[PDB]
Amino acid sequence: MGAPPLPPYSAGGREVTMKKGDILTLLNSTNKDWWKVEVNDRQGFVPAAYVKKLDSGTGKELVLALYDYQEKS
Repeated sequence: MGAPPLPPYSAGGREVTMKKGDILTLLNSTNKDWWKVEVNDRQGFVPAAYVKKLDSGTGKELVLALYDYQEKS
């Protein structure tokens, strides 16, 4: 809890629910605000500002969520 404000623009499509401490499979990071990952067998784009890559020394490209977020339109 206690995450920053969302960006002005938006990717434009379907997203994926993320929870604080969840490991989402990084797919695309072309954007510095929206990162496309896969969680709960679902692919979508989430705000990187809410999550944070996890590379302590494993090699695999995985990112951990910092703040809980849920799709809302």
